[PDB]
Amino acid sequence: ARLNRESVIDAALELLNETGIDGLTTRKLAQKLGIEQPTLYWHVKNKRALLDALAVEILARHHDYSLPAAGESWQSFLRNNAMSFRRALLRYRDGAKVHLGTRPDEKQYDTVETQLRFMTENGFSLRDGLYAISAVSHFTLGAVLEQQEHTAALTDRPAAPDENLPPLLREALQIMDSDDGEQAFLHGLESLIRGFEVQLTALLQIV
Amino acid sequence: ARLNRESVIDAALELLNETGIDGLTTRKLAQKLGIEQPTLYWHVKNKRALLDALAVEILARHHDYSLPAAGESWQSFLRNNAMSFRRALLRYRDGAKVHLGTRPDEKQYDTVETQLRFMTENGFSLRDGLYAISAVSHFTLGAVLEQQEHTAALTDRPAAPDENLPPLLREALQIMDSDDGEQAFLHGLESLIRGFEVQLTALLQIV
Ligand SMILES: CN(C)[C@@H]1C(O)=C(C(N)=O)C(=O)[C@@]2(O)C(O)=C3C(=O)c4c(ccc([N+](=O)[O-])c4O)C[C@H]3C[C@@H]12
Ligand SMILES: CN(C)[C@@H]1C(O)=C(C(N)=O)C(=O)[C@@]2(O)C(O)=C3C(=O)c4c(ccc([N+](=O)[O-])c4O)C[C@H]3C[C@@H]12
Ligand SMILES: [Cl-]
Ligand SMILES: [Cl-]
Ligand SMILES: [Cl-]
Ligand SMILES: [Cl-]
Ligand SMILES: [Mg+2]
Ligand SMILES: [Mg+2]
Repeated sequence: ARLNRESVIDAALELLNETGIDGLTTRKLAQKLGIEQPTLYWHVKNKRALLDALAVEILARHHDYSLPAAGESWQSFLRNNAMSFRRALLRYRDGAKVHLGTRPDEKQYDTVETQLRFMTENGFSLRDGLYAISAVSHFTLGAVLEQQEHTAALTDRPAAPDENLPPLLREALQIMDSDDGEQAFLHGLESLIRGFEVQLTALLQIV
Repeated sequence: ARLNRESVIDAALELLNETGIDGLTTRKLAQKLGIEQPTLYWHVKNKRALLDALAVEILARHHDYSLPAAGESWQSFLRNNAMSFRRALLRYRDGAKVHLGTRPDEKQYDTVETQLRFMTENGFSLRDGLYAISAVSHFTLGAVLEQQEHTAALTDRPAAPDENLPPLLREALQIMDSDDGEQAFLHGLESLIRGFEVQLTALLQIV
């Protein structure tokens, strides 16, 4: 196998789907690429470095609404950007967990700066613009993680009684398991955006 | 060491703080309790069972605003409950990650049902009541996870250039690292609540 950056990442992503984040080891990556371990080490030093790179690559490859379009409202941008962020996390097993704890990479500086400038140009303080951005990110990460892990632990865990469930909770579970969690995510997303709009609009008024 | 349920959990939580979720093994738990492994197995069958129990115990012990007070508004309850949920997750290393993927335990049925009944009594459909509840949970889990993991990976990861940072992003990072992430969480929480209020209020009106 070829051992440049692109090829290693490609093989690491494939491996992530097969084994998940817990079972993604340097050993298994060397076996996957048909090489001895000291050969891999030349290229990739440890698991952390691998994961940091994957976090950046997943967004680079699949997160395609990272910038506002010409004349787009801040409401719209946040919605579209949240939707894009969600898809990209979803495309790989444990994708959301690969993201967790990372900060913007050098490769992402210009992009993330532009998002901050863009909010402030629309009348947000840097601070409220940051909070808006952060709340969308967190809401989105949380939604995705609960479902990615729920579906993962579905193997080991018993399942669910269903018999001695109370009636609202029973119907609640049927509703969350209906779809991705997409509905609940899109509805919760709108609440979040409208609340930022009410905050911005009010200015110094008591609200 | 005594080996009942209470004692095992107590020792498992202590261990979780020392090693985190990744390094919490049955082997190390047997060494911690001064026992051989087949002795532990009698009591605790595997890691998953352990973790499921911890998830439930952390909330039982430290999540103290799980119910509305007499005559409390739905706005207030959601706020207080989110704040309580956050603290409880924060009390242990990887606490939020211990929660992830779990569903309400038998021990939590009555409590979670009451929360659903409570929203519907305030004019939510079961469905919008569920979504409100879920969005708060996800927002809260996401916020906590990003900071718990950020602080964890702070050991392995280089750090941050700081030199070639763009200016808004530079000041953004100084702002998020100012505190827990508490400020950003509490502000994002208010936006979320007000947005649910706008949705509920409007009824069948276009909004
Ligand atoms: C944070 N608040 C909103 C609630 C809560 O306080 C408790 C609790 N035990 O007190 C919880 O169990 C809670 O944190 C929690 O984890 C929940 C769930 O996991 C959950 C609920 C309802 C439905 C699903 N579901 O997936 O279908 C859930 O995963 C109830 C919510 C209620 C959540
Ligand atoms: C989801 N939207 C809102 C943004 C985004 O689309 C990108 C991106 N590269 O396109 C991201 O890098 C993003 O997902 C992301 O992970 C971010 C961060 O990790 C992040 C940001 C600003 C500040 C911090 N911080 O901790 O201080 C962050 O952790 C920018 C946001 C912008 C986030
Ligand atoms: Cl080749
Ligand atoms: Cl090569
Ligand atoms: Cl004893
Ligand atoms: Cl005993
Ligand atoms: Mg991020
Ligand atoms: Mg839960």
